[PDB]
Amino acid sequence: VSQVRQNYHSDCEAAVNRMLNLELYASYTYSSMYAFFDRDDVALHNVAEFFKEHSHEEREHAEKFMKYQNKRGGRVVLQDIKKPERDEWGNTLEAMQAALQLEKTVNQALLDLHKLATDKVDPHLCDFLESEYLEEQVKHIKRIGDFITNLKRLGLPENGMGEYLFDKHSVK
Amino acid sequence: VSQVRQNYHSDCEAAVNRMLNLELYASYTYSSMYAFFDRDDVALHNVAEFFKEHSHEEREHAEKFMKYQNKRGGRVVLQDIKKPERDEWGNTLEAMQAALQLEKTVNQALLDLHKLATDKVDPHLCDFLESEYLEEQVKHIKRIGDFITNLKRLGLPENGMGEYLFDKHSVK
Amino acid sequence: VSQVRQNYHSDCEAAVNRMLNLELYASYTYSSMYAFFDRDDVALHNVAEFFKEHSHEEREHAEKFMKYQNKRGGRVVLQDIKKPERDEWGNTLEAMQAALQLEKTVNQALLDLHKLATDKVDPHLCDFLESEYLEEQVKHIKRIGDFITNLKRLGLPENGMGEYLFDKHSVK
Amino acid sequence: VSQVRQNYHSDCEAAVNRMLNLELYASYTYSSMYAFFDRDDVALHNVAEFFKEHSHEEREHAEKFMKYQNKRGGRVVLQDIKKPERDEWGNTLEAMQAALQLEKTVNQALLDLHKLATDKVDPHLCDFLESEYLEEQVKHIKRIGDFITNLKRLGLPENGMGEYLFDKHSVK
Ligand SMILES: [Cl-]
Ligand SMILES: [Cl-]
Ligand SMILES: [Cl-]
Ligand SMILES: [Cl-]
Ligand SMILES: [Cl-]
Ligand SMILES: [Cl-]
Ligand SMILES: [Cl-]
Ligand SMILES: [Cl-]
Ligand SMILES: [Cl-]
Ligand SMILES: [Cl-]
Ligand SMILES: [Cl-]
Ligand SMILES: [Cl-]
Ligand SMILES: [Cl-]
Ligand SMILES: [Cl-]
Ligand SMILES: [Cl-]
Ligand SMILES: [Cl-]
Ligand SMILES: [Cl-]
Ligand SMILES: [Cl-]
Ligand SMILES: [Cl-]
Ligand SMILES: [Cl-]
Ligand SMILES: [Cl-]
Ligand SMILES: [Cl-]
Ligand SMILES: [Cl-]
Ligand SMILES: [Cl-]
Ligand SMILES: [Co+2]
Ligand SMILES: [Co+2]
Ligand SMILES: [Co+2]
Ligand SMILES: [Co+2]
Ligand SMILES: [Co+2]
Ligand SMILES: [Co+2]
Ligand SMILES: [Co+2]
Ligand SMILES: [Co+2]
Ligand SMILES: [Co+2]
Ligand SMILES: [Co+2]
Ligand SMILES: [Co+2]
Ligand SMILES: [Co+2]
Ligand SMILES: [Co+2]
Ligand SMILES: [Mg+2]
Ligand SMILES: [Mg+2]
Ligand SMILES: [Mg+2]
Ligand SMILES: [Mg+2]
Ligand SMILES: [Mg+2]
Ligand SMILES: [Mg+2]
Ligand SMILES: [Mg+2]
Ligand SMILES: [Mg+2]
Ligand SMILES: [Mg+2]
Ligand SMILES: [Mg+2]
Ligand SMILES: [Mg+2]
Ligand SMILES: [Mg+2]
Ligand SMILES: [Mg+2]
Ligand SMILES: [Mg+2]
Ligand SMILES: [Mg+2]
Ligand SMILES: [Mg+2]
Ligand SMILES: [Mg+2]
Ligand SMILES: [Mg+2]
Ligand SMILES: [Mg+2]
Ligand SMILES: [Mg+2]
Ligand SMILES: [Mg+2]
Repeated sequence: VSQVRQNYHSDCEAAVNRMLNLELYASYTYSSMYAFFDRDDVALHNVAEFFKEHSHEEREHAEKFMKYQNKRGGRVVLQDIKKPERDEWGNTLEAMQAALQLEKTVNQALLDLHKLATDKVDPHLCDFLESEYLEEQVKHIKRIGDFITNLKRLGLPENGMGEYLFDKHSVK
Repeated sequence: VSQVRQNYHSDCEAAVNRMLNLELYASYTYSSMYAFFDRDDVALHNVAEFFKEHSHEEREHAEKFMKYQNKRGGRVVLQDIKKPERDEWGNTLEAMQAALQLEKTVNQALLDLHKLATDKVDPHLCDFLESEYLEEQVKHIKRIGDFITNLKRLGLPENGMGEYLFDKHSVK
Repeated sequence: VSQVRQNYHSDCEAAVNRMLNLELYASYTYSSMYAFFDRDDVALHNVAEFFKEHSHEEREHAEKFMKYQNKRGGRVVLQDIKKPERDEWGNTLEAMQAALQLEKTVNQALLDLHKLATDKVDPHLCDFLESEYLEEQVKHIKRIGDFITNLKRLGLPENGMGEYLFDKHSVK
Repeated sequence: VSQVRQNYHSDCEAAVNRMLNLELYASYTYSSMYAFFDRDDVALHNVAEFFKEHSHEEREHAEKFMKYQNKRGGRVVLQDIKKPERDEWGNTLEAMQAALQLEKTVNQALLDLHKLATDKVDPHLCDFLESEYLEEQVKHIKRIGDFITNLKRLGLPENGMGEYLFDKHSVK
């Protein structure tokens, strides 16, 4: 094994690689959302830029797992980054609903990794998750849920005026 | 009696303690409103922060009565702070309507204390009320009444778009 | 359930509401202590201001739990804030002794919530407790215990000169 | 009558002159206290300077009544300023006790003037009293009462060390 490796279970190493892939997948989904809202027949630029920012954040999350893996003496193993589920995202409400579910999927995988880390008695991995990932997921989920509530209040999907207002006053 | 006490009737001392409790009660009600508007299924953050600011203001009003009591040689006597009337506040209009009534309740109690102070020939307590409390109540009542008028104009409770617009352009 | 809720047990939600109430209770107790030391027949202003600062800190702790509850998709449920145990606090030593016990009561409730969070496999709630509450309790308990030791050394309760010296050189 | 005079009763004019004299009397008493604490066989300089500052404040209070009288179209009528009650003031405790009573005497005369102003339906004089005098008396009385409490705690009159400590840590 690596000269640095200490208290790092093979199962945790593998799960970190799988989580890295999911972070990359999330990044790629958000890129798709950005591109959709930048279309000339969609044209909600503030919405598009929200999703672009999230794409960048997810890619950073992936980089941080690569660094983590190496610090522990594990080995980064990459897999294909699957294309997003959809090619088109409907409207701001549908997209935010998809984003909420994505963030919850990410969160569940982080929680599952934390449970594995617990089971393997790996406090360093627990700490990393708790300090760098779990709170940010709660914040994202809350923000996107708040947006959904507001989009519903604004009459989405039918109310175009409401959609316009959201883009111009919410997506700060 | 206290070495400092001069021209301070026992009835006024007791009424100051009761008023302190009401200020605390008002603070607590506004906290409830803050929490409600911060819910993910409510999500009117500017509204929530208006109510949080008012909660803080009411707590300051209570502190000022504690200090007043001691300055006059009275004795602070605390009672339980009753929980708010409601657990949930409906929407911005209902909440503002409740706030208006709360502010009027507070005002009436301040006015009643001023009448007692008058009857007991306590110009210092009259002055304190007039200089630190009575005008601020008039301002609050006016502001919240103006908000109500605007929420009605905006089509509350039914018009969600109107509610959104209020949160984004009024609650400065 | 709330659209945001994920891995948040009903028991933990309820326990967060109970803890919020205890934080508020602690705030209110410290306010009483402030008022007592501000009395003209007590007149230990630095002591009074220590307790006022702690009252404000506890209220902030309560606010942070309200925000936490909403972030997780729980619902803030308020109860009455019970008045403090005592109306008068004796002297600096007795008050500090009461404060120590209050801080220990708060701490025990935080520790119990952490155990519940552990049992329910809620690492986010564990982290929140560990990062925002548990260390601050240890610091408070240590500070107040150190004060007690010094008040005893200074001859409290009988030695008034010692009490004066403490107010003028310790309560920074 | 004076061309300016409006709603100013002769009784109120006379009472303002009497109050002016009392302010001057209070100033003179505090000067005596200053001189006593500056004696080489007393030598409590911070105490002395507290009393000197109060002497100056009382003289300012007197000047403000002279200006008030002229503004209303009354006529300043001066009387002798009686020498203080005592030539020597014992110690810090006795002096503070005398100061408390002086401040209460001043306050009672202000309150009596306010009652006369009320009876004569003179809101301008009421306002002047409330805005420029009555609160400052409450503050002085509270401060001096707090000092007394501390001097007693410090073992005055017998405890010289306590008296020294008060001069060096209280009279800010
Ligand atoms: Cl290993
Ligand atoms: Cl292994
Ligand atoms: Cl992108
Ligand atoms: Cl598609
Ligand atoms: Cl849709
Ligand atoms: Cl985080
Ligand atoms: Cl009285
Ligand atoms: Cl009475
Ligand atoms: Cl609040
Ligand atoms: Cl309700
Ligand atoms: Cl309604
Ligand atoms: Cl005011
Ligand atoms: Cl859940
Ligand atoms: Cl549950
Ligand atoms: Cl307080
Ligand atoms: Cl008691
Ligand atoms: Cl004791
Ligand atoms: Cl902490
Ligand atoms: Cl006239
Ligand atoms: Cl006349
Ligand atoms: Cl002088
Ligand atoms: Cl004499
Ligand atoms: Cl004496
Ligand atoms: Cl004043
Ligand atoms: Co991520
Ligand atoms: Co990067
Ligand atoms: Co842990
Ligand atoms: Co983020
Ligand atoms: Co108030
Ligand atoms: Co405050
Ligand atoms: Co205000
Ligand atoms: Co606390
Ligand atoms: Co706060
Ligand atoms: Co602290
Ligand atoms: Co004066
Ligand atoms: Co002058
Ligand atoms: Co003054
Ligand atoms: Mg090797
Ligand atoms: Mg392996
Ligand atoms: Mg495929
Ligand atoms: Mg941690
Ligand atoms: Mg953190
Ligand atoms: Mg937000
Ligand atoms: Mg007494
Ligand atoms: Mg009474
Ligand atoms: Mg009840
Ligand atoms: Mg005013
Ligand atoms: Mg206005
Ligand atoms: Mg729902
Ligand atoms: Mg439940
Ligand atoms: Mg009870
Ligand atoms: Mg920490
Ligand atoms: Mg220390
Ligand atoms: Mg003429
Ligand atoms: Mg005349
Ligand atoms: Mg004579
Ligand atoms: Mg004033
Ligand atoms: Mg003071």
